[PDB]
Amino acid sequence: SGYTPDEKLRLQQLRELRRRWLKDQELSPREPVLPPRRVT
Amino acid sequence: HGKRLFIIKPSGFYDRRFLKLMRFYILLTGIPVAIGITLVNVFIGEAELADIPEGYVPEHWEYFKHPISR
Repeated sequence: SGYTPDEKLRLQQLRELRRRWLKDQELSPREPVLPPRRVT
Repeated sequence: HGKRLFIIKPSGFYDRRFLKLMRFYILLTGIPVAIGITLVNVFIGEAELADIPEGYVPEHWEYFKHPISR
C-alpha cells in the first residue's frame, strides 16, 4: 500500500504551488488603498 | 498580527451604484413632494364642513375637504 512515486511527486509539486498561491493571498501594509473624499 | 488576507467576493460596485441612483431619483422627486405636502397642510389647512347658504350653488370641487383633492 501507500503512495506510488508519481503520486508523491505530483502531490509535492501541487503542494508547493498551493503554498505559493496561499502566500500570495496576503495583504501588503498599504493594500487597502482607500480613496478619501467628502463633500452621556 | 499582520495576517490580513484577501477576501475573494463578487463586485459590489454595480449593486451600490444602482441603489444610489434609485435612491437619488426617488428622493429627487419625493423630498419636494413631502415638503410641499407638509407646507400645504400647515398653512393652507383643511376645509371645514358648513351648511350651504340659501340661493348659492357650490362648485363641484367645493364638496371636498383636502386642498390637494380640491
